[PDB]
Amino acid sequence: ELTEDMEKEISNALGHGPQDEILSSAFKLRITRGDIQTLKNYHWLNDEVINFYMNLLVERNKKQGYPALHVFSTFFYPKLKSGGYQAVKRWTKGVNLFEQEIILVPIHRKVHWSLVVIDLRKKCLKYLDSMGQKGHRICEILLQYLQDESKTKRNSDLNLLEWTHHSMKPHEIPQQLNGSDSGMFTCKYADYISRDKPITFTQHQMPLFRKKMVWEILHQQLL
Amino acid sequence: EYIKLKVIGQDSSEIHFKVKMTTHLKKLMESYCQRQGVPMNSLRFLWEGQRIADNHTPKELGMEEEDVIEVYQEQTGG
Repeated sequence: ELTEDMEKEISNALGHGPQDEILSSAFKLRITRGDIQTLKNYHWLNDEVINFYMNLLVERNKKQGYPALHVFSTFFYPKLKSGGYQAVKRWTKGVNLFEQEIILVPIHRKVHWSLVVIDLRKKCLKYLDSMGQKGHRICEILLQYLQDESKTKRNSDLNLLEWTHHSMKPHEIPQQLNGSDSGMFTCKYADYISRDKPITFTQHQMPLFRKKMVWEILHQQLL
Repeated sequence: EYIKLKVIGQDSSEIHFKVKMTTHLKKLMESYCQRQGVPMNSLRFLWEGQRIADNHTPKELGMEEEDVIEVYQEQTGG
């Protein structure tokens, strides 16, 4: 599904050069070789790739008329757990979360990625973990956040009795089979979910997606 | 010489800067890393959520006097 030309780029990208060379600039992130190397097999992805990738989803949806998406920094959820609504109040500035259809929040549990899908249209919070763990209180925390934004930015209490959450169980969604691909599921879970698309994929697709992703980043485009 | 900024972080010292308004923020980001021991690729510098890059100008983002910059460390997960 890739070409020789594409496969070359990807190779020249994935090693051989200066740790710090700048490979792709956008969303005011500077993706450096060392970053891109995180996409190498079994390598764990650092925040830089997932932030960059998230942003590419937004620009993807925008060009194919997919649901309005808003994407949070991998840092957002630590900081809000750490020092509460008040810590992350400004983060959402030029933006009204509530005119958006989908909110993706990537969770960085310890040495491990997850995702929360906040679906405004369904008034629902979906936690996904490729490693099968429950997102119960990740969830309560974030909803509480929306209450706070709704109150603070819109001046409107939220109707918390209409809001549901459910964290997806090991059998409901695709699990990982190596100890390295979570950040790739986190990313691919985002992608399908942001297109209203049922999750057809499996771990076995993930190495291509890996190889594929570094293309996506370089060319700032999705396939 | 236009503006005061505080730069804080987790396992990182508080350090006040005195940056010019149209000076690129790379210097700020770099001097801070030095003073820390830490490598330049090692931290991310957030202003009010948004990522500062090297070229960015305190004018260009409309930083304000005593605005705080925020320091987070690279995160990896498997």
